[PDB]
Amino acid sequence: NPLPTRFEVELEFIQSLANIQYVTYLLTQQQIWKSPNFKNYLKYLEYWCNPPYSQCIVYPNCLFILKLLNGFMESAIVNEDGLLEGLDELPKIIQLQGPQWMNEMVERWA
Amino acid sequence: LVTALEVLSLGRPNLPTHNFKAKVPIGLILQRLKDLNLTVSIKIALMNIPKPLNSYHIKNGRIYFTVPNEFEIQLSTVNRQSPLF
Amino acid sequence: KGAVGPNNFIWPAEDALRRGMLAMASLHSKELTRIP
Amino acid sequence: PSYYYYVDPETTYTYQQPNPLQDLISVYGLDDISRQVARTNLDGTKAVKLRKSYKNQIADLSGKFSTIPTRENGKGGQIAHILFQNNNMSEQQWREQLRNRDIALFQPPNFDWDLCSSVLSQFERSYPSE
Amino acid sequence: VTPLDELQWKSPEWIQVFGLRTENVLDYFAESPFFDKTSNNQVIKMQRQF
Amino acid sequence: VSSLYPPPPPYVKFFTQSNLEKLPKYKEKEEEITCALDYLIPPPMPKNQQYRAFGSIWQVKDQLPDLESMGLTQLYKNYQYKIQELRKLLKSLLLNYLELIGVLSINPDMYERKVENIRTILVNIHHLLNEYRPHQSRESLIMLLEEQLEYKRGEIREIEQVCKQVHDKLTSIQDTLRTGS
Amino acid sequence: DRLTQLQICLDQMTEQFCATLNYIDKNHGFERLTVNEPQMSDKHATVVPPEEFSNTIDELSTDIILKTRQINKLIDSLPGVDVSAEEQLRKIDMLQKKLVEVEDEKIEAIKKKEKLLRHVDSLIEDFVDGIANSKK
Repeated sequence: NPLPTRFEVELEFIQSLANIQYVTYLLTQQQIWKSPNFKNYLKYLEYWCNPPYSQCIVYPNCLFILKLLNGFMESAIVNEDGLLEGLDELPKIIQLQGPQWMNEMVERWA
Repeated sequence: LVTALEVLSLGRPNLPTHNFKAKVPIGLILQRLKDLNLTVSIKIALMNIPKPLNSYHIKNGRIYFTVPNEFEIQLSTVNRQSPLF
Repeated sequence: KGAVGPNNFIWPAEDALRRGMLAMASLHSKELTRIP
Repeated sequence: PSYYYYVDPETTYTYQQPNPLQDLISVYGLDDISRQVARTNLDGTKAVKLRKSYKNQIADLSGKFSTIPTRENGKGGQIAHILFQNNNMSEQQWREQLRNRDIALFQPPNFDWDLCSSVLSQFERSYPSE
Repeated sequence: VTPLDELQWKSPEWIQVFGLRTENVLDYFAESPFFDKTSNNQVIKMQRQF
Repeated sequence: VSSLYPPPPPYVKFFTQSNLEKLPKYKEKEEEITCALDYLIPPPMPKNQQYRAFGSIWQVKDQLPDLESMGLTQLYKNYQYKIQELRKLLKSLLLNYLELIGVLSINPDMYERKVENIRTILVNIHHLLNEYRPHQSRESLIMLLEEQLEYKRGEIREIEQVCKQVHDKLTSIQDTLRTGS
Repeated sequence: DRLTQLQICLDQMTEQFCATLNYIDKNHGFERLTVNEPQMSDKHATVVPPEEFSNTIDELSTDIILKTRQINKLIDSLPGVDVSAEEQLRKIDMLQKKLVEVEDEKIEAIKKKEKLLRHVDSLIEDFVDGIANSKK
């Protein structure tokens, strides 16, 4: 029973972004959007945009959500205290437009 | 093939976007201003002109009806069949 | 189209994330992080 | 000819054993039951309609029987489960203690007839009847 | 600590394996933290298992 | 009694501003991790070319499995042979249904082998369709290119017919100007 | 889409086998092996007239045959049966080259259209300023 690999763990996490109940759960925790670690991780996960990494993406709306979440990251500013400013209204956006986004991607499914 | 092309072209499937993730072409602005000059000039040909209002300056998306040392009023039309504004 | 759901087609569902191996990566986070 | 898949000429199927196309009553010889409790005689006429209760099989006794002993009259009891309970020497020898294995409930101290006589001697006259 | 009156609970492993209908709400609920292990339902479940 | 969703990967703790600023000088100079900045590099593709995700096995270049490899019977295996085999399989399925009705009409106790034959005929039909599926996908791509070409040529035709309408209307005003001259 | 209709037709046609077996198992009746044996039935069995029973059997069989006809015709009209993947790629590259060529054809067609655009632009502007100077 092998140990997990970085490719497989990062693939599962990047694909979980299609589940936007899951990113609602992630972005309703105060220690995640405030941390610049998550900002830098979501900027790092842009290697799934390009092939051969993009071939393994089974749920490409995760890539859509990844680009949408990284749209706020260049407008993010980290301060000396570690508070990632400009990110207080992102959970507002996610909780307001979550049902709408998943309804639109279900319509794209149909 | 639709989803394959979207992902392998833009890196994203094509979904509606409400937040940042347009741009109006300035050459198109120049072309529309030239044809708007042509539109006001194609409109004023069908209309009679007052004798003191024969001085009209034809540039810059509009027409300059001027009476010297009195006034200069500038007007634009949207199309052929709509009156001037 | 009344007995099939969008649960594991558009996105990975909750049970997919549980039985998936990011979940056990969370448990084995110490072994995955190791630096010599 | 053209071969088609799993259509095998050498594979053969037989009828069911027994065949339900036939009258299995006649196959296993249940004709005696069928003609003994058939609702109609097998010549086109109607047979006699047998009665719902067991008057015909209790009519051959000389007794006080005028009604039907049923479940609902309060005179009978549910003895079905007690009715249904269950438990060198040659074959013959083994069989007389098989015949004698139950006689132990017949003599005293189980069924002392002196005590039976003593309790039956306490009976007085008449019975209260409504 | 999160108090019990303030959380939503589901077991989608149980949903994938057994599936929830009207006949299994009680032993689906038995896996929840809402369920008390010292309850008459669980002890008569052990009695009927015995 | 834990949370519903798994947390983000522990790799998130490595992505700091200092690590990002030391990453490009590291770039100038299933992995053998040598430092903390190796997690800032995207991981390679799987060497086995199989990866595990969501409790399942996936392959980087998936291939259609065979009946023998999955433990079933493949009767028979440039697609005209497959199309005639599909016709033969359809006719065999219809004949097997008729034989199943006959077996049910005389003795419904050897129905198991006939149901098994219908089961394997149907999976053979479906597997032949799945073998033909890449060919139909490539036909769909050809159809996409042909429909793009059709729209392109329709735009050519409409643009040139607008242009020729301009030419002959200018010829008309030229003719009426000659008449009125 | 054509293979999709083929898979749909196979699933529905096997469901037609299932439904035919359902009807023939549930809606049959009772018949005489001999005339002497009694005939009877209950309220729990769907007794049907034998003539329309045979009619429904016949129309179920015609539905099975007709579905087989649609499946056979759909197999015959599956898209692409004689070309191999090499001819598919030899179609793919000529299709992309013709797409590029017709896009270039659109480039010069639009060049001619813009030539006509500025030609009629000059014509109408000369006309309007000439008639405006004449009317003034």
